[PDB]
Amino acid sequence: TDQAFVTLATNDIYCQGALVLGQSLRRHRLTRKLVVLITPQVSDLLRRILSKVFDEVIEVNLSADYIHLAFLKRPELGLTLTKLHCWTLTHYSKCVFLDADTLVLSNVDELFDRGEFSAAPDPGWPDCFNSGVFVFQPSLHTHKLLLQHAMEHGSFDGADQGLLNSFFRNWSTTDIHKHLPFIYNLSSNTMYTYSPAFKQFGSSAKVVHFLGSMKPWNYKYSVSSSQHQAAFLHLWWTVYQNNVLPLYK
Amino acid sequence: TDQAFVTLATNDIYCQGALVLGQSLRRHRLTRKLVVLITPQVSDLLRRILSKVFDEVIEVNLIDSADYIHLAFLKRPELGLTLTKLHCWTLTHYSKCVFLDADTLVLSNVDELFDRGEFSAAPDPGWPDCFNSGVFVFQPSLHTHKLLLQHAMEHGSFDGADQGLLNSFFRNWSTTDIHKHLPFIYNLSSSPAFKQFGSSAKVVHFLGSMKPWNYKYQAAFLHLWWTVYQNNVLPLYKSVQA
Amino acid sequence: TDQAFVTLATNDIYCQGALVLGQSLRRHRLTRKLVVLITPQVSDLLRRILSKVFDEVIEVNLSADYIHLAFLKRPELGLTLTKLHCWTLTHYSKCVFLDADTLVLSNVDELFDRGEFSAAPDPGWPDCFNSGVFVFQPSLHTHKLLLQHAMEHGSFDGADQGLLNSFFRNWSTTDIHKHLPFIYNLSSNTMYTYSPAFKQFGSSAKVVHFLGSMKPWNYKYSVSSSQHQAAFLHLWWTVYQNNVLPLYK
Amino acid sequence: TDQAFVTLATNDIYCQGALVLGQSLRRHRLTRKLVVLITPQVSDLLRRILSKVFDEVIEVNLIDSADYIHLAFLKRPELGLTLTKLHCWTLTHYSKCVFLDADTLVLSNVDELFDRGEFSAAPDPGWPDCFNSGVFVFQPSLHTHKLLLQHAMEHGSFDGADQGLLNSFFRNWSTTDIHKHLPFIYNLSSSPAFKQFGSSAKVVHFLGSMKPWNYKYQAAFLHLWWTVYQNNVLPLYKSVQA
Ligand SMILES: [Mg+2]
Ligand SMILES: [Mg+2]
Ligand SMILES: [Mg+2]
Ligand SMILES: [Mg+2]
Repeated sequence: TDQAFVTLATNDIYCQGALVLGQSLRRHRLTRKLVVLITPQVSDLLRRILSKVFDEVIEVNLSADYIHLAFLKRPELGLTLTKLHCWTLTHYSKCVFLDADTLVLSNVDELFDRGEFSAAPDPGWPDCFNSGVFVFQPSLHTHKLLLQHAMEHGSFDGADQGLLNSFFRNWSTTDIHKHLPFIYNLSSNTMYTYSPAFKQFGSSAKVVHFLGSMKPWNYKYSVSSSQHQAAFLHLWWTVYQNNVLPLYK
Repeated sequence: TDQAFVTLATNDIYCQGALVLGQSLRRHRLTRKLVVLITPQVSDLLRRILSKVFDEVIEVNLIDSADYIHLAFLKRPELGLTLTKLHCWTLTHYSKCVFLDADTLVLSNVDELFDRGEFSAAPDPGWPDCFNSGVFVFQPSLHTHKLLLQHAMEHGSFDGADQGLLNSFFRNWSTTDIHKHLPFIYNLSSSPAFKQFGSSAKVVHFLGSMKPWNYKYQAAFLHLWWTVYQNNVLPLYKSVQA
Repeated sequence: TDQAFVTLATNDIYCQGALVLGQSLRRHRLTRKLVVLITPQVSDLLRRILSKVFDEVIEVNLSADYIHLAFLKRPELGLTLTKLHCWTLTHYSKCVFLDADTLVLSNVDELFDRGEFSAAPDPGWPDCFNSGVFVFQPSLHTHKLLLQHAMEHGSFDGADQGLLNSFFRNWSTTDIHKHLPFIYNLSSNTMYTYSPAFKQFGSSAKVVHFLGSMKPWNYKYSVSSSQHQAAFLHLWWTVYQNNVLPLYK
Repeated sequence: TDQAFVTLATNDIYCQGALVLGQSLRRHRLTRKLVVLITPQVSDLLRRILSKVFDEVIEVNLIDSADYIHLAFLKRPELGLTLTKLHCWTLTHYSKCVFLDADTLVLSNVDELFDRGEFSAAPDPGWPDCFNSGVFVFQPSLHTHKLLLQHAMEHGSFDGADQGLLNSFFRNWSTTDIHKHLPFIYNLSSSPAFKQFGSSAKVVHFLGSMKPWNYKYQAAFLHLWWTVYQNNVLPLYKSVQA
């Protein structure tokens, strides 16, 4: 197929997220390619392990002048621009990007029925999308425009979510079909309290997104944590213990 | 015109909210009628005060209503105030209305909301595939009202309030028509996003059980609320009380 | 019948509570007598109105030496001792006391199947009962013992709940049949937040108890109030507007 | 004897709670075995540390269990940790156990809890016709365990956690046998009542998502927790890490 799931691991620790994400996709009847972007900081060891899960392991480094300039002008956007490398994967016609701190709970192949740029609303400011999960179409032209926009204006939150919301500015007003249902990117903040909405709709979750400074891998050898958050932490570790830990050996 | 802003005051205390809301509407190029729905326990004094702001002060008595309304209240007593709010759909001398809860504040003219069709509302920041029911555009109709009450009798509300019930009834809001998604600035329930877009706020919604009238005179929006209360609401109390 | 519901109104304002309580009982198929205790501070006007609702309107004043001594020794317990006058109503064999800030949502005649001393648990410290609703048996001997206990030791909360829990000290350990289900005395604090328990069980409420400094009658010509609390406030005012307000005229 | 205290550590962080709990039990005339249930993600290092406190360190792997357990987890994935806690009923080499959550602290010997029969628990301060599931007396049995899991598959939990499920299963707790109501001092979830009876507290339960190990070293009970942590838990980390 000419379609893929894409994620990003910027260091050996974050590879744990990518590996769990990757295996969660394989558990639920994988029909697409799996791609992981990495930085030069990812060790040869983790590369061999990643290769047991991902069809492609692609190191992002420095490349054309238009890329160099953005990177050198705005060092703070180094990881953002690394993520945007996903738009250069032009051997795929359509991709779903998933951040390495997400977990797939069910087959989500229906996401490929969506067109660029499709994303779920972000809690807190719901007229912005969360950039942890989105459907895009690789294009060198789009990549150039994104980087020119990054170079020219930067990001209003210093991260990829601000840059992407700024570029795909009409997301909240144009076409409802590019609004992914919230269950395709369910923030782990939403389940800190057992709210009526979460009780009513939470069970239909297809992808969970672990936010906060405390990632799932930080719980294994001081920020508050919920029982219902803990539940999803346990699902993450179930995939890790059963589908990832064996790979390391 | 045949269009109106509509709010609800459920007792004399919450009238403080309705009055501030109403005055904030009158402040910014008033072109529509203003309506406040009230419960029977809203006192005569505050009816007189409300009358200085609102074009219609309409008492909703669920016991003295049509049988289907009376019955809905007896079967779902806990939804009495939700049913009182839903009474807005009985106002069929208006063709289209904008409902604003008494804990909202209008920062500028929002007459363009009447361009929207039923059912239009803004996303809720907690679970954004639900809309927040503090602000919406609707079209009065006895038929819709009856369908709403039938839904309430059969299913109640998953949050025990009007927002659960309205989301359950209008359950295709998050998937159907982007033009029925109000921008968040029309129901701004108050991050990097806030500093970026917060300034363009047109209607703020004070969420939580701690309402502006519970304090004794973020903090920016609260100051705007009290400014209107002191200047445009408190005098009404005094002049009617003389 | 030789059984009655009993409440207490210590001033004209609290009579509003007693009148709503009284009418709520009459709405739901009244089979027992209704009694209201009052103080000398209740006006002739409110007495005539109370008489339209209650079978007995009984003024509590100063009486035997054992009563006088308690009252004069501990002026802070004046209202507590006024409430305890309910135990002198020996022309009834069994009574249900209901505080004037409660509201009956359904016929509760089954409470008379209970024996003294039956009460519902108090939230916060559930090994104490809430004294807003209880089943007791009038007795001059019991009244003497209560007042002697009041005179000797007072109340650990300065109110009737501390005195009564102290006297009926074994409530939490002796016999489950004297534990009234929580729905016979549902605190309005419990519904400040939409807790899972309240969602699950709240609908079966038979008697609601309005606590906090802000009584229902304080809302009509600055403390936080909940939507679900508001719901019960509205039920109180429904009884008031329909069944009490006409009486005043 | 054939009796045990039982707790549950679901990850290395929450192990801090289990260790403090365990040490507080060892402090006050220890007469029973101590057991900690753990999830597979509890690290080897912390298993070694737990082994210095608990007589049994038992890993619960829902995927590698009997089919009815595996299936319950797949049908109710959100109840994974609840099912892990409910695994305490599989410990049939004990005839009776006392379960204590890892966010409790024992202030003195509570061996008299083993006089209680299944199912014994203290009232919950929020809705007191429900018991709080942080402390209870039970009797291990594969039969009860299967009934519990069948209940979980069919009904889930109304609060998404073990307390909803246990109250639904043992739903006659509030009406049946006063001797199965533990006094509140055996699960003191921390008023005039508190000052009066609070001093006799035997087991305190730190409710809320903010646990003792989330702070950086009322306030009285928290001091008691940290005292045990500093003196009796922290050294275990160091000695095993050498
Ligand atoms: Mg992320
Ligand atoms: Mg509101
Ligand atoms: Mg009271
Ligand atoms: Mg707990």
